[PDB]
Amino acid sequence: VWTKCDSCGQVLYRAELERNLEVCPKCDHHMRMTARNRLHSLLDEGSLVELGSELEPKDVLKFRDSKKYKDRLASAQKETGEKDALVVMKGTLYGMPVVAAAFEFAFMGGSMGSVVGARFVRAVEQALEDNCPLICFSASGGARMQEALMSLMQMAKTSAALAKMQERGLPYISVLTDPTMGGVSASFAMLGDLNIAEPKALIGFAGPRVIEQTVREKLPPGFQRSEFLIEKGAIDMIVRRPEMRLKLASILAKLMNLPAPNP
Amino acid sequence: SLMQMAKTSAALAKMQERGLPYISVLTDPTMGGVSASFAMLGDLNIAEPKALIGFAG
Amino acid sequence: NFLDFEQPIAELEAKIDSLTAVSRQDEKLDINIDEEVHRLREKSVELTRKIFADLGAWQIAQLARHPQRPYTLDYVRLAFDEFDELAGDRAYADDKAIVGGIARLDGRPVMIIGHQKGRETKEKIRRNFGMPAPEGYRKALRLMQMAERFKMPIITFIDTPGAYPGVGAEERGQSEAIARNLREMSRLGVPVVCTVIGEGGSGGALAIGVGDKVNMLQYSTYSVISPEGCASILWKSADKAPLAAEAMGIIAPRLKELKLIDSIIPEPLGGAHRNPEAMAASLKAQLLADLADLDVLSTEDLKNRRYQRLMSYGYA
Amino acid sequence: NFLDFEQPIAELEAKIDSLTAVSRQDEKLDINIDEEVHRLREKSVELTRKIFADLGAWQIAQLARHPQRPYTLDYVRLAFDEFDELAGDRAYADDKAIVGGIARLDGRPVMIIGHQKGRETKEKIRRNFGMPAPEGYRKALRLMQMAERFKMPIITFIDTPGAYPGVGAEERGQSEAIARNLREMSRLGVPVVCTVIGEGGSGGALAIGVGDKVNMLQYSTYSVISPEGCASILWKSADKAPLAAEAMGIIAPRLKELKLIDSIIPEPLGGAHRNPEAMAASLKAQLLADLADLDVLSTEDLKNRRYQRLMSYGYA
Ligand SMILES: CC(=O)SCCNC(=O)CCNC(=O)[C@H](O)C(C)(C)COP(=O)(O)OP(=O)(O)OC[C@H]1O[C@@H](n2cnc3c(N)ncnc32)[C@H](O)[C@@H]1OP(=O)(O)O
Ligand SMILES: [Zn+2]
Repeated sequence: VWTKCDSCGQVLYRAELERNLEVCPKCDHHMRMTARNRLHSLLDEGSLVELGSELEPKDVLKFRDSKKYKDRLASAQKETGEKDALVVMKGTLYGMPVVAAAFEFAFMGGSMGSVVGARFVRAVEQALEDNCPLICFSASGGARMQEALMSLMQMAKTSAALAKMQERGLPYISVLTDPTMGGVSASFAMLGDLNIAEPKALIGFAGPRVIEQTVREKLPPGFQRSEFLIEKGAIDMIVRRPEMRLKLASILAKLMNLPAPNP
Repeated sequence: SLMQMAKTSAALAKMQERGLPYISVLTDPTMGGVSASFAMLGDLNIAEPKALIGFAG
Repeated sequence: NFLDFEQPIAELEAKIDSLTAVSRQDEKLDINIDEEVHRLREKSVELTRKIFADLGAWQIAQLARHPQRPYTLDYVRLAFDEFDELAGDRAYADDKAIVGGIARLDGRPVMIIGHQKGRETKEKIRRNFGMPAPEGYRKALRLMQMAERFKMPIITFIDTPGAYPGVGAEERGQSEAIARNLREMSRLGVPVVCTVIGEGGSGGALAIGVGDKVNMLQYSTYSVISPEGCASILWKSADKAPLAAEAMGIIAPRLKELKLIDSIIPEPLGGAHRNPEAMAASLKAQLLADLADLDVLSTEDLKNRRYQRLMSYGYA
Repeated sequence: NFLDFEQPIAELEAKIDSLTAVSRQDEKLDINIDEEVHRLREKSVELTRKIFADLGAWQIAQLARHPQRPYTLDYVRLAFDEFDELAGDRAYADDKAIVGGIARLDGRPVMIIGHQKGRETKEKIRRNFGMPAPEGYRKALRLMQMAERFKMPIITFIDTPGAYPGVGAEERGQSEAIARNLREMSRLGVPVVCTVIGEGGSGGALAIGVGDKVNMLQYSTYSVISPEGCASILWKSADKAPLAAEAMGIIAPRLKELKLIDSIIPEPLGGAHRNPEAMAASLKAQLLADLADLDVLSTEDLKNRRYQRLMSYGYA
């Protein structure tokens, strides 16, 4: 019950950190948060309804690099307790119906596979049939390499679903957590109406190592961080996690012309 | 004179939503409000060689 | 820092401040000091009233550049609530010269786009003295498209010398950015209300000023080019700016009779700098009236009216 | 410059050239030299037929990167006429890595967007080795929107290692450019025919490859990441690329059975580099066939079919 913040090397009491939403009360470092806990914190109490819980990894390519891909899937499912990275949970936000999605970065690095795209499309469909905003918390290392193009094409599918939502005129706020790189930053994470991002979140398309290899130089200080991106225009605003719920509620109320949420 | 930029741009929008092409040829010089109203607003922006094009002198 | 011709007003205000400090210092001479303060307060009101009775075009132009004046952020603070600022054009960078966001106007959510010159020298150099790079007009267009998507009215404040004439700003298509803003803004399916608080013109102000209703403060200028530039090109001198300002007709009442703007918002006595709260309240009332009589029109009828208004500009 | 495993073919071609020179030298022994040339040509044909009987995934990947191969400009020259090249995204710069334009396909006007690696080292460094900056994907989106405006079909060539992972390219929203291209391309009201000539992937290839009909040459690869990268991350080595290529399934027949691509265009013997004209003719025939059965569908039905096809990707 005594954890430590690696950024500052403190001895944060675990419950104190947990009730602050996994943010160090000393340096305000945003650490890992599980998808289910994040959705519970975001959405109201007692209104959560998970969606796309019937979808499971069904490896067909029979991939094997150094460990069996089925073994990797089973190990991740045992460690995280979730069938795949993305977790969708319909709910209500300050009395306003909403659909939210959250990545689980502990599941194979939060990579995007077929089930991730299928669950995202399920969330979009649920939002469309019952008109309500969509919120996504992207934490991914890219596209699932063990599924080859079956993961690459998930970019186009999610983008098309978002295009349908835009045609209908519904909001879609994309919260960019740490890290959000590869095929998730390039398909639907940076495709939202507002690209909110948490402080000091590593966001980009290609990882820093490949950029260093190609350029063979020193990257600019604070490269690909949220504070560096907002000056480059790729991020609409930066919002701290404890303030995320109220900020999102107010923004979605303003977009949807609903009365302001009660603080 | 300044309000003519908005007028020309609105007319070009009207003809664009119909689908009719509008090619803009830029000759020496194309500066000021013309460059910012309809000269740089055509579907094809064609410029003659060594033409002085911009917004400010 | 008041202007050259407002020195008497500054002296009276300075004397009032000195007397207030002296009154707070002592207690046995409060009555006489208070009487003098009341007498000097009446003097200041009458002096401001008589000076402003007849102001030339150059006087108004100097007022529009007063280095103490409510900017877009001040109006947002004093007339809007729950303002969330959106930054970034998604391509190159977010221009600090243009501040945009979504806020509530008496409960109704609105989109706010306007230039921000900055108060002190640090903010002035951070915001390029209110002169926006093309990545500012692209951000403005993005915000306007977002507002039009969510059936949201747009409110624009026009307070800027003009587009930045830099090498970097010119390489990134200043003209294309302005032209796209002008073309897209005539098709928005939501009402647009534009006011010209402060100084605007050069075409970098019209880039966010193609609206259903165009308003202008009493002491605000709106010209195709700064008086200094017009004098330099035509009069072959820079000191003949007042003649250029008089000839162009950059003052609000002059433009109103030309059917170029819809209404003029009266300012507090002594300009909007004396009582910014009153100026904000008057602007808010005018904005509410414009939205009230704009919502009756349908989207198609609103767009048709906007188009016809544009086609009526000029004598031909 | 043939590959490592095609050395016998290079030797045979050199021998053919030597025999031609010898024939040009003399006149009294032309018949026998010509007969020997024909015999060696038949030998080369049979050898090429037998070598290509069983090619592994790494062999196919090497073929797709042959430094002698028709690029987008070559296919345009050999299968399209009256090609006018449009350059510029209107914002930052025109990316040489993507070459776009409007041309005619058997009289019918089409829009052509595709990557251009470049022939020699000079063009390779001028075109960033076919790796496009975000201002290339923005140009592609602009051209696609233009084509959709004038009821024009779109043809896309996908031949690139991937998006450029540079500091400048990353600062200007590479991810945003790719995402906007993917989102807008699913709503186009005109048929889109995409082919994967050469090497494509990493998501910078899908940015112009969301089409109604997806085609791929026999010896072309299309993967989420280059085999080298997959090996480096998973196998913990760079020399184990062939195992990664085999496991991923980056070859055309492997992808076809997954319902990921629509058809495969057979290539001339010895790859598309031996006889580019035959490859261009086959590609043109395939494009015409794909357009013929796409024009029957209405715009709404075409868009519905495109949307349903996307939702069927993956096992979930
Ligand atoms: C081409 C693509 O879209 S996939 C290419 C890989 N991703 C990229 O190039 C973009 C970013 N590259 C990265 O290496 C990371 O995502 C970074 C830069 C954010 C670093 O984050 P890190 O804290 O180093 O996370 P890391 O990479 O270790 O991810 C954790 C786990 O997820 C795995 N993982 C992450 N992304 C992927 C992926 N796309 N496919 C398969 N496994 C993946 C890693 O192998 C790792 O597993 P392990 O710990 O059991 O060895
Ligand atoms: Zn800490």
